[PDB]
Amino acid sequence: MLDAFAKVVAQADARGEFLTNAQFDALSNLVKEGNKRLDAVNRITSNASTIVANAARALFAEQPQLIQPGGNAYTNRRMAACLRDMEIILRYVTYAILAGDSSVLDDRCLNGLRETYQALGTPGSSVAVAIQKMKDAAIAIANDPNGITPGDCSALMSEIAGYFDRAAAAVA
Amino acid sequence: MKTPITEAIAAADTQGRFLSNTELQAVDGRFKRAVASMEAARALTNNAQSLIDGAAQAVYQKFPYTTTMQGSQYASTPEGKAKCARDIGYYLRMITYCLVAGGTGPMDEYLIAGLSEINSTFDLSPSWYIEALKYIKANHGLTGQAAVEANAYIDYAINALS
Ligand SMILES: *[C@@H](C)[C@H]1/C(=C/c2[nH]c(/C=C3N=C(/C=C4\NC(=O)C(CC)=C4C)C(C)=C\3CCC(=O)O)c(CCC(=O)O)c2C)NC(=O)[C@@H]1C
Ligand SMILES: *[C@H](C)[C@H]1/C(=C/c2[nH]c(/C=C3N=C(/C=C4\NC(=O)C(CC)=C4C)C(C)=C\3CCC(=O)O)c(CCC(=O)O)c2C)NC(=O)[C@@H]1C
Ligand SMILES: *[C@H](C)[C@H]1/C(=C/c2[nH]c(/C=C3N=C(/C=C4\NC(=O)C(CC)=C4C)C(C)=C\3CCC(=O)O)c(CCC(=O)O)c2C)NC(=O)[C@@H]1C
Repeated sequence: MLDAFAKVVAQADARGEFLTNAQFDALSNLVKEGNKRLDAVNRITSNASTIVANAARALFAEQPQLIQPGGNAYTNRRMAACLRDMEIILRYVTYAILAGDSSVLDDRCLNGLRETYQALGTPGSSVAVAIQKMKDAAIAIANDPNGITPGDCSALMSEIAGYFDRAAAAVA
Repeated sequence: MKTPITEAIAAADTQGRFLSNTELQAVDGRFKRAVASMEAARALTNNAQSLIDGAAQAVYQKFPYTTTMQGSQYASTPEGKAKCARDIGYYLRMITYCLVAGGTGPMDEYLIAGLSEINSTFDLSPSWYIEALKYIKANHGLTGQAAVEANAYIDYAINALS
């Protein structure tokens, strides 16, 4: 996989060149903003269970057909599989946040997910709804001004939202 | 690519778990050390040409036969001299990538993998590259932790050739 740093290095190698001052400055900036990134990952991870469970409950309340006999999340086996997926998606999203690059998410999680749900008969559109729910909750927790040194993490929240949307698009 | 960050998430992924404080501290260590690593990377890049030129001559001085011996694997022709300067530049570029990434990943993937096969097939002597790397280490001009960073990756290359 790749993180924000390896990404720049790979692009440079393909061109056979050393990094420019602008590139060094860009990566230097990322390091300067590192604390915020760590806080976001810690905060989302520390509330992973609630984020998944709250989103799941909301999903089933809004889309009751999923939990009616015959529904795709009916039976404990399928419900467990569904909850597992939400946790898995949230897990890879947080990996992407730490890396500052979506590569790990695209490669080890989203790749072929579309096709998987299609073969199983799982409604990807509903999965996307679940992902969107975790996104809103994850960002609310990560960007909670309470209990942390005040500062602006808007760009970071924008980046985080991008990964969630990326996952939502890959399955919807 | 091997970096403290991809390594941290690779560990959590293989364990099928969310990142823990254990991995977060690792990444912070990398973020803090980045200050010295970036300083080293910028310096080596800034002085890349002189380091490459000086390293090439160091090899030719240590191994005079490489400037006169007949054969495409030697630097006894303009093409061979160019191939050599090219290679030395590749090594230096790789060390800067390692410093930028905070790990050996860049060098491991683009240069070390297949290195032994290459040197054997084209009759290139590891000792030549070791001498060039020793020159870079002795003359990069860095001090303090920036020098510690540069030397760690230079020595990693030397070890890969030994
Ligand atoms: C955006 C998410 C919110 C926000 C964040 C914010 N955090 C800091 C600074 C620090 N964050 C940490 C956190 C960690 N360091 C680690 O090594 C680890 C892993 C084990 C974590 C979780 C630390 C130590 C600091 C510095 C000390 C301090 O507490 O101040 C900042 C300041 C900036 C920086 O980049 O260093 C900010 C702005 N602030 C908000 O208002 C959002 C809700
Ligand atoms: C919940 C949001 C929705 C839902 C989900 C649901 N998913 C499955 C089954 C599978 N999910 C995956 C996905 C992954 N496996 C991986 O290893 C990874 C990367 C780490 C991913 C993203 C796979 C492979 C399966 C099939 C294999 C298995 O279940 O072990 C199910 C099970 C369906 C069935 O048994 O027929 C369900 C129910 N279902 C919903 O209704 C929601 C919209
Ligand atoms: C320089 C220290 C000495 C030397 C060098 C010399 N090298 C070659 C040819 C090759 N060098 C490489 C090395 C790399 N290729 C890579 O992709 C990478 C990593 C990014 C490295 C380090 C390779 C693969 C070759 C062979 C293929 C090619 O020509 O590119 C030559 C040419 C040999 C020939 O037979 O034509 C030479 C002369 N020669 C010396 O005398 C120095 C002591």
